[PDB]
Amino acid sequence: GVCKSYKSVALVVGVTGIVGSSLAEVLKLPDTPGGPWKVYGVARRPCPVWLAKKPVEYIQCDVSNNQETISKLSPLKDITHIFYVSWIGSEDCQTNATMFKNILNSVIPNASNLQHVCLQTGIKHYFGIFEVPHDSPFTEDLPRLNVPNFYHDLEDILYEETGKNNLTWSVHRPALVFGFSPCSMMNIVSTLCVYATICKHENKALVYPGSKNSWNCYADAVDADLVAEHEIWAAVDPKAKNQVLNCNNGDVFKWKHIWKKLAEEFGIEMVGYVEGKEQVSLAELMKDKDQVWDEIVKKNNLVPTKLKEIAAFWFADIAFCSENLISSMNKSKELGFLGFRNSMKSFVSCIDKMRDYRFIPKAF
Amino acid sequence: GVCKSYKSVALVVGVTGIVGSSLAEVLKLPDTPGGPWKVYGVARRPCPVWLAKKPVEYIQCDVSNNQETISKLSPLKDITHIFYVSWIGSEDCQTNATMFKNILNSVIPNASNLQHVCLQTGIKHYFGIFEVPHDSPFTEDLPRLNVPNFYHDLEDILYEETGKNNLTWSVHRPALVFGFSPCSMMNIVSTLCVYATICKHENKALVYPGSKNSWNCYADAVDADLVAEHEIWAAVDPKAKNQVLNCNNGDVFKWKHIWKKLAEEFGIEMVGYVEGKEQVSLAELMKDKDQVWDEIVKKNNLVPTKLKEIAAFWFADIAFCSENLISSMNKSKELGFLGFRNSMKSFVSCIDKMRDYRFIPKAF
Ligand SMILES: NC(=O)c1ccc[n+]([C@@H]2O[C@H](COP(=O)([O-])OP(=O)(O)OC[C@H]3O[C@@H](n4cnc5c(N)ncnc54)[C@H](OP(=O)(O)O)[C@@H]3O)[C@@H](O)[C@H]2O)c1
Ligand SMILES: NC(=O)c1ccc[n+]([C@@H]2O[C@H](COP(=O)([O-])OP(=O)(O)OC[C@H]3O[C@@H](n4cnc5c(N)ncnc54)[C@H](OP(=O)(O)O)[C@@H]3O)[C@@H](O)[C@H]2O)c1
Ligand SMILES: O=C(O)COCCOCCO
Ligand SMILES: O=C(O)COCCOCCO
Repeated sequence: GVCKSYKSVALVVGVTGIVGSSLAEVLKLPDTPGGPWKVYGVARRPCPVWLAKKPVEYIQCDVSNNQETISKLSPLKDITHIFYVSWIGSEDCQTNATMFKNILNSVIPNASNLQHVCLQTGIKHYFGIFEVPHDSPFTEDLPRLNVPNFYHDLEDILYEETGKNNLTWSVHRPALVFGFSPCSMMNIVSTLCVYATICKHENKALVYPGSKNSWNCYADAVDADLVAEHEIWAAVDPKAKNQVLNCNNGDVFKWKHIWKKLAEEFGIEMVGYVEGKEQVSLAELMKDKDQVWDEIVKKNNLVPTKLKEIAAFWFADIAFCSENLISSMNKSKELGFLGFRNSMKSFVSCIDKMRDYRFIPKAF
Repeated sequence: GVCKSYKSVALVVGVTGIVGSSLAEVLKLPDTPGGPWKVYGVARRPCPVWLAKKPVEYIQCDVSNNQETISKLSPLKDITHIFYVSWIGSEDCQTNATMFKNILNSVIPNASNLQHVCLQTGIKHYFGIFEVPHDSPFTEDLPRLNVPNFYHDLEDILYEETGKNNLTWSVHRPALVFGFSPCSMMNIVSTLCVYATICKHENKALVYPGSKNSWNCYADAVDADLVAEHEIWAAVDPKAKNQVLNCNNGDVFKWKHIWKKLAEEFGIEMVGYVEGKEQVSLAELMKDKDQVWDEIVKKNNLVPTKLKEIAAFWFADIAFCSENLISSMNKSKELGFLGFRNSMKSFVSCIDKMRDYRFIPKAF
């Protein structure tokens, strides 16, 4: 029969990532703006089984290799929108820049109907890198800090390449992401579910390892599905074009309240913040747990994951010494994007979803 | 000619108040839900000139007097919606309760097409009175505190009288209100504009008198027009009926940032929070300034106001020792109300509006 017709064709670079995996779902929903969408999903690893059960055309490609990327993406003549939702896993400015340049150099000369490039960075734009920050609430008019942030390099490539080629652009700066991918290098919900699961397995309480300040302060986050919706909005709506845009759930929460919910969701005792205690390292608490995780996977018949891949304990340790990082959604709301989530409900939805996918044990 | 036709008829109780004055405007806009609206506006004082220039039918009535209230409101047979946006100016539970009972007892037996009662209370529901608070973000499922809050008494009357008479109800709990009325007993924007104006008049800097914590913490507020919109939404939309609902602008701000903007708006030097200083009383700083204000009114040809009526320095002193009071808008958003304001823009809009109305001097 005949070749299928699509209104829009997405290239999702980082399709196994915390946002890319949500784009793989949201782009294929019937009422999604710009649909019907065809989705090409790029990542470096072989396609996981969980993603092979989705109507996404997977392209295995190391996007840090220019020749390989040209070979794999230059045939894709029908792309209309690029969603760059990847990073190399370190803060190296040049390796990250190379990945994004390779996508653009392979696609721009070959996709005659290309319209738009979405670049995903983050709120680290406002306060620095992990290796003086702005005061908050963070707004998109704040200037770059004088530090070597790879986000700066990615933006500079975006502006140059889109300007030369009459393409529109958007920069998306999500808050901390609440999502479900077990292949992410920075997935807080999965990290905390894994910790809770190990505590439950060992008959131990859910002990909060963080700082006092992070227990009590206001924090914010963004559901991965909302980031997907926001990127799609900017890809399709002329009002959003050529803009830098924050993305968060629209509300605030406290880790104190999340912690209680996490313990309830796993049916275990909570030990909250104890007055006078200093933060301890969750990465250190978990450093010898690789074989315990392997045993838990086997006992619960989970999708097989390596502990350091499903969990990022180092990233929880950063979250638990952070404060004063709230970002503003006013610019997006003023431009007409009114999407939101209840963050407490979002956190629980992500636990539910990871259980459905068999990444984390069911409640017992 | 013929009697005019209206779709809805509002009784705004407290029409000179910080929210009632905004209802007097929003209800008469062409695209307001439930329109066209007829507006009866009730307050105790003689109608101010500023309000007489609006298409509102003013009813001067002391609503604490039952016989008087019956006499003045029982003839109003066409009322469809009540907006109770008043309080007596003290925390006395019985005088406040009497005012609201008198409205209901005068209207319910006489307005055959009455549909709905909107009751405005506030976030003090969650943390106590001015004479242990809940942790935040505050949500509408939080139980009453064991304290004598007149809000409890008002709610109890609302539920009883609406239930007996097959009426719908809503309870609105606004955050700190950003508005323009110079007749309010609690108008923070006007209070701070008056302080700034006195500082400017005396060739003094805009000295922040508050606490460290209130300078740096996250705070929230609500534009009076947004409270009006929210009350009207609940009055007209079946989804919102019989609900307790918070109302805020949807974002957060810091007083540190507001203070800089206030100084810029008045063209004067800012002295922000100074490390190590304790809060001082703005009420004490201003206690002898009544005649200075009279002179400023005369010199700038302002609408004549008494200092203690246009400004509430005591209320600024409470704002400047408050922290941890953020409220959630998730319930309203989940029920479909997506109204919002940028709080920094709202604050400036209120300064602009008070200058337009000649309550506060123009920029010079
Ligand atoms: N996660 C958060 O909470 C968060 C919050 C705010 C902002 N951000 C920012 O969002 C951006 C994207 O990160 P993310 O967290 O969404 O990523 P992520 O969940 O860690 O996913 C990374 C994705 O990039 C792919 N990738 C990495 N190296 C690749 C290569 N050489 N070739 C092809 N694919 C490659 C990965 O696939 P493979 O594993 O196969 O390589 C995976 O699909 C970053 O700038 C990050 O700082 C993240
Ligand atoms: N202002 C805020 O920032 C704020 C924030 C959150 C919640 N709230 C709550 O909102 C509710 C309403 O207060 P508000 O601040 O909107 O009020 P407001 O600005 O102080 O206005 C009070 C109104 O009530 C009228 N009033 C008072 N006593 C009256 C009487 N005996 N007879 C007739 N009218 C009378 C006043 O008219 P006259 O002067 O003529 O008497 C005025 O119109 C209160 O429960 C308050 O705590 C206020
Ligand atoms: O937003 C980004 O640029 C990366 O995520 C930062 C998370 O914020 C620190 C606490 O985890
Ligand atoms: O919300 C209410 O019930 C009354 O206003 C409270 C203002 O909050 C304290 C700091 O000003």
